[PDB]
Amino acid sequence: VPQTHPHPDVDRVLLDEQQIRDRLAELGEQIAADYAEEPPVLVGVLRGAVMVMADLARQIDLKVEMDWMAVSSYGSGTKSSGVVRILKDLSGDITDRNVLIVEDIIDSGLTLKWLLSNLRSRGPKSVEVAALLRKPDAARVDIDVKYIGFDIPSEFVIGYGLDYAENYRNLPYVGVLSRSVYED
Amino acid sequence: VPQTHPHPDVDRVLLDEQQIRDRLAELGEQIAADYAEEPPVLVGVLRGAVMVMADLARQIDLKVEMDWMAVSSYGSGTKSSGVVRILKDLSGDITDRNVLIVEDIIDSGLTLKWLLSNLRSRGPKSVEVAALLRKPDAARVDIDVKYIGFDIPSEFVIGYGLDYAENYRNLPYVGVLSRSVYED
Amino acid sequence: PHPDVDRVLLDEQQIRDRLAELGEQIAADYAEEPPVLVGVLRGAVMVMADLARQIDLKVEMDWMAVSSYGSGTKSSGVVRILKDLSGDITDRNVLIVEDIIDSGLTLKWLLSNLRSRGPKSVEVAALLRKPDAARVDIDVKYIGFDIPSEFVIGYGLDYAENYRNLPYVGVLSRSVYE
Amino acid sequence: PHPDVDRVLLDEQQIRDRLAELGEQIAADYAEEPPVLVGVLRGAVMVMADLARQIDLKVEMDWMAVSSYGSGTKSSGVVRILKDLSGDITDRNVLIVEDIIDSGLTLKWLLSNLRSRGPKSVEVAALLRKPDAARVDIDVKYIGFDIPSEFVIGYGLDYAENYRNLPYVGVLSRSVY
Ligand SMILES: [Mg+2]
Ligand SMILES: [Mg+2]
Ligand SMILES: [Mg+2]
Ligand SMILES: [Mg+2]
Ligand SMILES: [Mg+2]
Ligand SMILES: [Mg+2]
Repeated sequence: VPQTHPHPDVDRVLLDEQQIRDRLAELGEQIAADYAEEPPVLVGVLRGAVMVMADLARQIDLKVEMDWMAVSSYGSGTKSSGVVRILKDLSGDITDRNVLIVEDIIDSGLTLKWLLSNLRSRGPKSVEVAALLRKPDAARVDIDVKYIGFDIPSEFVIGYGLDYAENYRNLPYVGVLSRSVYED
Repeated sequence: VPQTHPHPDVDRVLLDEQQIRDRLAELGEQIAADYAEEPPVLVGVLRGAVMVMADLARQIDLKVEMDWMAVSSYGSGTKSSGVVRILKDLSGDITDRNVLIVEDIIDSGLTLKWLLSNLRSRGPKSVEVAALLRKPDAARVDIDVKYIGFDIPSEFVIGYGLDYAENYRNLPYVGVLSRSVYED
Repeated sequence: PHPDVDRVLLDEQQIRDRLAELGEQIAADYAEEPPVLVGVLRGAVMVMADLARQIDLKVEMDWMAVSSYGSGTKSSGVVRILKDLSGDITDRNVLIVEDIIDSGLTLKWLLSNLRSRGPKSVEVAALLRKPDAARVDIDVKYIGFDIPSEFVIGYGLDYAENYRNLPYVGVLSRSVYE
Repeated sequence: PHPDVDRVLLDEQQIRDRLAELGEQIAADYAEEPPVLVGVLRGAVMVMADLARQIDLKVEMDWMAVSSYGSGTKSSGVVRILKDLSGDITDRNVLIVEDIIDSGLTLKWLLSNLRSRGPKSVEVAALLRKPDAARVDIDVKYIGFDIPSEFVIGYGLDYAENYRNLPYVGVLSRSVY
């Protein structure tokens, strides 16, 4: 890319590939010790959870299982109660299992709270959450998140499975999507 | 069919076509009066609910909507908590809506109780139930069913959308499946 | 007279009489090997529930649910499957039971989809056929009624989720969209 | 050494090196028009997460979830779609990203199913290819590794839902089998 081209020199990287890897290595170990007697079913909500789940799972030295959900919005209902449409439910019964929801981000949205309560209605022994990223407004929802990768500022973030209009999920880092007019 | 052929002359009919139609007409009228101000979203769980839903809807003189779910078993989990796998969820937000689940049968299974609690977690104004049939072992499970077609004995029933190994759903009546050896 | 209905196109008794004829014809055509009735939600509900009961065979019934893929659906008929058939149709006779056929390409695509799943045969029974259905090259074996090019409601067919519970087929009144 | 694993077939570094080369080749081949990467759950998870990050283009990612239709799946490859693609692929380049290819007919049916949805093209990238994959006539443009006919686990691949989180591809030990 020529140096005369007017565009930002570096798109603003919030968490780089090595930082993510180091932190998931630590979380993996802590999770492996906490679940030593009874490995969890890792549950991920598509599509945001793809990278964190593939990576974190490989840092957990237990016989974990992996299962997925796909969800869509019910419009104004999703905003007010966190209810989502289940496009793809869990494949497996979680009755009497330890379940670990693995999230890309938590914030002031109510969908994680509603999903937690949904999975707790299915008889599991326990349901906990591991989230890569937490924003400041996550404090406004009353939920206990046992494992947190990083606190981040309130920015629109992309990469590491997070998109903007379906793009940028394949970035190996977490970046801030540019909002301002670039000037040379 | 020749008279020398060794086969029963009549299948044991529990509720005939006219009895179902007369009773659904009465349920329809009662439902229309109760929901005059705010018509319900009729919810049916496939495939059992097809005939009762098509028919009851047409006996309700209000602007109802209709929506559907499809579900499958999670094995032992379904027997112990009623939890089922959602294969197709509601298409519509039921936030602040009146919802009427229209059932083919109620019994000692926990799935209706779990489904009622699942829909109540999505912010509806109210969720009630209309069921065509109710067996004696439904008394075990504490749920309030506002509209009941018929209390029936404990028999394996078929017809009127109810199957045995996928068969007999298109009988216009509700019959008792025979398992005995026919003798001439 | 319903105020959202311009006029009744097909009354409850006409539908019932016609489905009784279709049912008998279908029962004769499939006497050796009953079909799997397939319906696409939600428009097929009434016709399927009523027709199935007029077919004196041991039919099975299965359902799909679909969403649009936007511009792709218009150009090829492809749809997004939100609920697939629950049962294998390999070596089965399948009878798609439709509410309406017209110039839309989703039926044609669906047919080609089901024929890619190994069935012995796939045929169509449609309650209603509009004039513009002639523009798509598909053979529909059973047809309830030819109707004119009107937006139709009732008997499971909706406008903006309403009127599916009318026991007849009506023409939607322009006062509901003007 | 893991006790359920008889031996390691492909180690973590080998998989990483190979996906780095595939990523580069893919990025050159699609430079003008990035692909929608399509993965079928759950086996494609690791290969898709990793390969996507080695492709320096603005790719998209979409997923499917499938079940068997029993005897029909064996004879034609047809599967029951539990979750379909979320996105229209009309006039798009598509790249199905697979965990294994072999004599099973499901990839062939899926390829033909996607080609019925109007895409500009559909190609396949597969991490692993077994010997019996020669028996199905499909053109697979990108192949990570040829492997022998073994039941393989790890790197997203399971046995009875276990071992998906191994960071290498192993051969399952017959003591578990
Ligand atoms: Mg510069
Ligand atoms: Mg998420
Ligand atoms: Mg039921
Ligand atoms: Mg239709
Ligand atoms: Mg419509
Ligand atoms: Mg695969």
